[PDB]
Amino acid sequence: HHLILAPMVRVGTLPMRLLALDYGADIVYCEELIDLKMIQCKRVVNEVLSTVDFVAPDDRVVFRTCEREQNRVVFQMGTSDAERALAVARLVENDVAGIDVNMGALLSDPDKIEKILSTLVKGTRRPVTCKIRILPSLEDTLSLVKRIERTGIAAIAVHGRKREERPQHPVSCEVIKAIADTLSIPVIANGGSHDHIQQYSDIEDFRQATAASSVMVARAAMWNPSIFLKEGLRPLEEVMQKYIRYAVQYDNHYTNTKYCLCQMLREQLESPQGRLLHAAQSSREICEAFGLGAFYEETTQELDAQ
Ligand SMILES: Cc1cc2nc3c(=O)[nH]c(=O)nc-3n(C[C@H](O)[C@H](O)[C@H](O)COP(=O)(O)O)c2cc1C
Ligand SMILES: [Cl-]
Repeated sequence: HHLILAPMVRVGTLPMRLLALDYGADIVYCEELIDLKMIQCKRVVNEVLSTVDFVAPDDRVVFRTCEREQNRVVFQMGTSDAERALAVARLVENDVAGIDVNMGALLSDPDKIEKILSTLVKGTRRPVTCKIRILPSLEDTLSLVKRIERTGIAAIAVHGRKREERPQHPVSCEVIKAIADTLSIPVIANGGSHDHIQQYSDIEDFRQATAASSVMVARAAMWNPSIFLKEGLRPLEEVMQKYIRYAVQYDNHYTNTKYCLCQMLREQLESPQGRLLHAAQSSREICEAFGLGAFYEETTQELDAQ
């Protein structure tokens, strides 16, 4: 039945994840974080923002989660070592609701994949998932997914495109169905934005077009997070202010906030609001551009009071 926010570098930081939950996503994946950064990290409870932060040696917050999403956030790591991957899982397993391993390079070596994943399943008590592209040959694709399954992972997400297949090329619902059918564990359909998904109801269509257990949406949610809302799309302005509010409440860095709003604006980047956003050099300026200066001064004061 599940609507899932797909993992997305830069986009899937905490504000977007909360925003996606508000509009009706059941599960939110975070951006890919690399094991080699995460293993340098320290877990720190931030009583000011009421978040759990994981901080790097240069004092940067690498990953930030919070109570509202603790039963729904899936942590995705990029990794090519089973011992390193377990170490990262151990660091976060208490503050997250699942561990995902990216595979779209790693996809080449099935042995390494098998090692990493079984180490995680035996290693943590959270549902281990993974996300793959499809192989150029269907026989191999089917072989791959079956090896991956017996490692005891909770589910698998299939981006129905082959490595080095450009996004313009249609997603192959047919292979995702093949996969979904063969395996005993849930399959998560992925790859259907723009082509199949422009409106909420399109998601269940895609579910059926692929026989999958659920649907994982990226670009469509990046363009308008209210794509998870069954009642229909919200006006982009309303969504963007909602986004900014979260971003200010959780002290998001303004370059990240700006990046996400640009992905939302797109064509409308040439409106005066868009030009103001492009030009912003701080969160204050981002809020000004959307009539949220009041909100910014008010929320900043409560936060800087520790
Ligand atoms: C901005 C952006 C960043 C992405 N970052 C990641 C990432 O960190 N991890 C990942 O597994 N896939 C990443 N993806 C790919 C998506 O998760 C997904 O495979 C694909 O976009 C699904 O197709 P769809 O957009 O049609 O739903 C990214 C996609 C976009 C648009
Ligand atoms: Cl309305």
